[PDB]
Amino acid sequence: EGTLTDHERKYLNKLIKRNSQNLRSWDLEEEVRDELEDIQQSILK
Amino acid sequence: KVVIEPHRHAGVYIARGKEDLLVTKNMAPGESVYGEKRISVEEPPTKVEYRVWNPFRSKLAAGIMGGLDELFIAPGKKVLYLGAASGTSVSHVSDVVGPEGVVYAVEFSHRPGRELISMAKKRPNIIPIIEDARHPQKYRMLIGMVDCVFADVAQPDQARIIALNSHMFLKDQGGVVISIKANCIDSTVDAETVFAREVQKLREERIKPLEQLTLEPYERDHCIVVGRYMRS
Amino acid sequence: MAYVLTETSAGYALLKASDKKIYKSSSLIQDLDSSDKVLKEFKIAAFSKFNSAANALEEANSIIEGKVSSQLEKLLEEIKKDKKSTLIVSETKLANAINKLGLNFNVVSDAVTLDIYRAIKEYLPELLPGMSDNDLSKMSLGLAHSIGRHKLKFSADKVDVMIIQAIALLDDLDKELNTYAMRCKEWYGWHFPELAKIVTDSVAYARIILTMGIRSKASETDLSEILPEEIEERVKTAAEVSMGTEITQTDLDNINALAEQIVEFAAYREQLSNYLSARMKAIAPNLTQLVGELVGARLIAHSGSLISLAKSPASTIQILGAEKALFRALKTKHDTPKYGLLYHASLVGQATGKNKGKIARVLAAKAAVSLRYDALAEDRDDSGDIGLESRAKVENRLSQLEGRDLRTT
Amino acid sequence: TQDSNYVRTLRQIELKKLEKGAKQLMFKSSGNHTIFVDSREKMNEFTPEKFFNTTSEMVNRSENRLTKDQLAIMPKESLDKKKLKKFKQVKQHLQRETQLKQVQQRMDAQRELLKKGSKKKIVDSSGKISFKWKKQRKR
Amino acid sequence: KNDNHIIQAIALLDQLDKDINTFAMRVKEWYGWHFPELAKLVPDNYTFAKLVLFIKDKASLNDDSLHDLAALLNEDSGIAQRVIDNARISMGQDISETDMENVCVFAQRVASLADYRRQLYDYLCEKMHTVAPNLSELIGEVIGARLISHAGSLTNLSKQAASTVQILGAEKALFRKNKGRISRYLANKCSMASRIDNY
Amino acid sequence: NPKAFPLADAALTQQILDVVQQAANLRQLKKGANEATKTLNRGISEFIIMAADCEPIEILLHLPLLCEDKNVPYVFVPSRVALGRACGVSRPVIAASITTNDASAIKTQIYAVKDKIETLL
RNA sequence: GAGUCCCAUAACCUUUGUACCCCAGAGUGAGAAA
RNA sequence: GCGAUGAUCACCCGGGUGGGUACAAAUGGCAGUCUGACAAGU
Repeated sequence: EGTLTDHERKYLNKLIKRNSQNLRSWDLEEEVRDELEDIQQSILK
Repeated sequence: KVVIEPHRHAGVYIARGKEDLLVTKNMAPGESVYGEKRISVEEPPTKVEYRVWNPFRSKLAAGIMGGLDELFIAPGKKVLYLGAASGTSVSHVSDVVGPEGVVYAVEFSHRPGRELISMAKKRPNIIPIIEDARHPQKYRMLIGMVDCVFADVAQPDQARIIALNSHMFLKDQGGVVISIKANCIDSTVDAETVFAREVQKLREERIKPLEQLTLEPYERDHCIVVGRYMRS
Repeated sequence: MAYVLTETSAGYALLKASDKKIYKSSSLIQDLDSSDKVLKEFKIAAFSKFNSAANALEEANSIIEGKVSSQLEKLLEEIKKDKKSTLIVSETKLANAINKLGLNFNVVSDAVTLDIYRAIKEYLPELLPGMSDNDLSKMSLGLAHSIGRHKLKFSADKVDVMIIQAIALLDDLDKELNTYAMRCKEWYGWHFPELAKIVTDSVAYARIILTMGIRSKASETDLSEILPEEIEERVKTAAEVSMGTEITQTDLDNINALAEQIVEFAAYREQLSNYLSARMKAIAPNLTQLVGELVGARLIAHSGSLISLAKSPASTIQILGAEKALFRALKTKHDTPKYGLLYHASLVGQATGKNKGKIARVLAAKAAVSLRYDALAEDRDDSGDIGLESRAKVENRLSQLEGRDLRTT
Repeated sequence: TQDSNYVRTLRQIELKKLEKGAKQLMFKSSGNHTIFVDSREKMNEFTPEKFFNTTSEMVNRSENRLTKDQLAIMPKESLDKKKLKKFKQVKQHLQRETQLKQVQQRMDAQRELLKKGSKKKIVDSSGKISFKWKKQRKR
Repeated sequence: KNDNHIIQAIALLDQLDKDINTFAMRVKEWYGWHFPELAKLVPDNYTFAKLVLFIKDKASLNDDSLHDLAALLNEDSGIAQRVIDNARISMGQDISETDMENVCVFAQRVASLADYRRQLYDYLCEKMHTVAPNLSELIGEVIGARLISHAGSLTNLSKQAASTVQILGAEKALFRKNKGRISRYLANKCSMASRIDNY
Repeated sequence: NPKAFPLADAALTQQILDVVQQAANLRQLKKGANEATKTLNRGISEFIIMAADCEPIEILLHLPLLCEDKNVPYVFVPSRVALGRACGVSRPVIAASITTNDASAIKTQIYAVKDKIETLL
């Protein structure tokens, strides 16, 4: 009903942070992507 | 163990882990339609078998990795699938809709058709219709209403086929997902300009486009256009 | 009055529309958005349900062709009582066909009506009472397969999976019939161990037990039908001087049941053999004329499907059944086999010496041609003409190949 | 001839390995994703987070962009070097397949010389050596 | 005194069960093509052979036929009503009369093996009592028959020491920490019964 | 011969048979149905040419199915005798395949016809 | 031109399911309970 | 109210992992279906 309090708007936003940092670990770093992307194009071509 | 996780679209899962792949739950456990790998994971614990979805084989799968915002295919919906060469892509759609949903598979060629019939027995929710999609009045009896109309027909006059079937079978505010191959329509001009025409053609046919996605690197000069059917 | 013709996998639904010119109103989308409005506007006139699937396929094909079925005629016959009524029909072709019947109906098919069929069929399960959504969705699945088989021209006499099961089954029968025979030698052997050395045929061995149960019976029992003269006297003499011990009727009755089981297993193995021949004579007869049913059946099974074998080049069909020696030879840089599974073909047997290698190449190449006509022919006749012509060319090639003599004359 | 058989067999084995290996991996999409908006003002104010209803970093993840609603024991660096290895393995499969192809072509070119016919050696400025057969029909 | 009958009937009882299972599995597939659902409805393979013998072609559906197949097994499971409904509606492709002929004849074959196997199982039980009543009573007719087969003859079994007899049936757990004690205790008593039977 | 499809017109058939003859001289041509079927499996075929006049035409109807799976262009020429003379053999050849070789001296001509065959398909 | 004849109608390895096991073997050979 | 007719003799948190024997299944792996224009007669 859009009746969020400020506290309600704070607890939910932590979850968004919480699960994101969790999926960040499975979403993975940027550096290995740099080598991984170079290997990827080689296979596709 | 592989950690199966949910995905933005309902009925789709990613077996995240060391080897990460797009995955759908198997409607008919213990067999693979076209030799894809199968993964089963225990959940409280009961093992539920899954099937791998290969982007290079199914264009609908190639759309997912692109990050299509809205797919009108979701569990418990009636879907009309045009251009059912075989069960390479239909089986996965049947998995997403689930037992409550149904899939109306339409194909023309005889030889692939017999393969499609060979699968439909294993999947009760799939209703195979071997007929030409250019004359929808033929199979009007065998098809209910459908929340989405997904088309892979690689024809120069595909836009007409979508309009005819959509006028007859698609609900208002329903889904329309189209796969376009720029080479088949016009090879002279770049792949972008062909797509812009196909978007314009749909609009004249009372279909409002929502988003457009190119399918590289999975295939070259292909794009998926997602639109909604505004009859009003 | 306004009528709407609706086609369903359940059957034909007729709907009287309250307003005669519903098809002429431009707000139909709004009028028919809800089940109640559709129910209020449309009322069932006559519903004749589809009694059986066979009727359903016949009725459906009529719709595809646009012909008026008798079922459609009879349900339409009832509503004649209304003079000057309008019929709303989904497709022009069916409307024209109904218009030819001369009924007292003004048949209408227009783009405006598409709204009405859209609304009605959206709320059809609610519109039709007693039929749930699951039942309708199911019966469509059965009807779709029934029409799908007809359009594909699926025929019960042209499924290769029966070959694959039959040949796999036939091999098992031979082993199981073998083992039961080895023992029926042993088990009745305890009573009379001399039989097997004289008679080796299992069915011959079993039939002996049935005719005579005990060495005592050997004197008056006649084995002429089972054994020739010189053999039958042998068991008679061996009967009296036997080393084995007497057995009870309880043992004999049970050994008879095994013996009765051997002959039944022999008879059915023949029955399966003839049945496999009949199947191979209808699914790929051009192959049967050339290679033979037994070798023909094994070829289909090994590739896993008639189509898959068709796509194989002639070479692979030559060495189909000897992958082990082949792929071992290829990796170790040694000469490769020649024959594979075709060695048991009759024509290769007739050849001699190195001619067998050449005939295998000739027979395999002609095997592919006869096969690709069986698998990929649309209107193939059940005659085997192509194979017979192929058989002649192989027979001629064998003659000149064999007619040659290496030795100088 | 036997050398050609042996080399071709190894090449076929690796094509199947490469085909199986490619299926196991997943490759991130790289394509434009246009969005259509009716009003020019909606266009100017467009922001990916608002349209997708996600945190900003989740927008850039193409495969699994989760709307904020859904968001509400192996060391990863080790899991990485293994994933990179799995990709490193498939390219080595592609390379060994390609090398076996070149070896198999040159060997075929030689076997054509061994066979009967009339041929001329033509040398390019680059030094490439090729053989052109005369236009004589085979009996 | 002869016990070779016991050694040989047991070698049939297992072989029949292997074949009756295998052939019945093939009846399942062949009739599965014409109508896969019934394989799910009646898991019991023997009943399936009998039920297939009656419902040859699924198109044949009558209330009288429903009563007949209702008589087969029991309607408590509800399969009798299920089969008619699924019979009316299924994806099973119809097979030829010749193909139907083999399924029933092949199904008829599986029936005979089961019926003979049952008749044999009675014969072994009868013979075990007459040959080795002590051993049969102690552990059982079938198990005692197996033990005689392992040792090779009732005479050989008696000649063996108690410790050897325990390991003679230790690969199939014929006689079977407190659990171990009863096995060894039972192992001796088997040797005791065997000696009485043999001599 | 309705099953033979696509069927090259008079103008195109000349260009194909020109590439075939050039291919044969450089030993870049595989002759016959059974050789062509292999090169599809090994994936070294630029495109396949076919003889519509073959009786029974089915003996080469397996190749179109393989071509669709592997995405290899194909085309039918009206006469088998002509194709044989084009290849450089004494006998009727009902099907032929041009092997892939990116270093070949006639690569450009092969692609030009391949582009036209794709269009026709 | 060219190994059917070392069962590709197969062997071995991996996964799943079922039924069991976590003692010694030419087993030991007088304790156990209190 | 005993016994020579036979006494005695792996891991982790009530639960989960590790190992071992036999049987069945796998469209799971090893695993990739030979060459390709001359031959025979006078």
